[PDB]
Amino acid sequence: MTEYKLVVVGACGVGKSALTIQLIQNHFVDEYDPTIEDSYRKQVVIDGETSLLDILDTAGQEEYSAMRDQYMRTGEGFLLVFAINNTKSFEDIHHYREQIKRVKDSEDVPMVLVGNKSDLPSRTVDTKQAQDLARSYGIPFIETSAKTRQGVDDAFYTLVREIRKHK
Ligand SMILES: *CCC(=O)N1CC2(CC(n3nc(-c4ccccc4)c(-c4c(Cl)c(C)cc5[nH]ncc45)c3C)C2)C1
Ligand SMILES: Nc1nc2c(ncn2[C@@H]2O[C@H](COP(=O)(O)OP(=O)(O)O)[C@@H](O)[C@H]2O)c(=O)[nH]1
Ligand SMILES: [Mg+2]
Repeated sequence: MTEYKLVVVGACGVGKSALTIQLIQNHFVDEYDPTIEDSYRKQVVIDGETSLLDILDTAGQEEYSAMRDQYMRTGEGFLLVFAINNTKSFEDIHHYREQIKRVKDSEDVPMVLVGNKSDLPSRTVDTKQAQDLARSYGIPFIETSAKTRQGVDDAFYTLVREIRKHK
């Protein structure tokens, strides 16, 4: 059984925890302590291959550390999450992508851009803007809602597919 180390990154409040919990416990969490950073495991079947997903839901301090570089370097694929109603969270994506490229020492790291909270009517980031950004990066873009489950399996499964292509 192949194991894939996935990491969920993005600003505070974009839905990193709710997305991870929807995949693991099949339930929408309306609150989850922003300081809890943990890894969650799930056995899935993607394209006939049984796989173990080991997902790191980043949280805690918004600060630089060499220790965090070391464990972020272990990730094989990264979900760059923003919320469709938070322009600042979209403007932060470049920052997360470049920090990941820095620790992986590569310009080619498996990533997926994720536009979360797709169920809300308060949109500030146009879908075409997110598609444009994903195209400029050469990565897939998935619209998700941790509330309704829209795109949740797609975001993680697409990331596993990106890793398979890299490997
Ligand atoms: C509200 C709590 C929450 O959900 N958080 C997510 C977050 C921001 C995450 N984070 N911030 C940094 C960072 C901070 C300052 C300078 C540079 C980076 C990182 C980070 C990343 Cl993405 C990499 C690849 C390497 C690294 N080394 N130190 C920090 C850092 C992260 C994950 C935590 C608070
Ligand atoms: N409506 C809606 N709210 C979401 C969604 N995902 C997360 N939230 C809410 O946004 C807030 C932040 O979510 P959370 O998972 O804690 O964000 P994190 O800081 O990135 O881990 C919580 O109140 C969540 O319930 C979503 O897809 N739709
Ligand atoms: Mg969280």
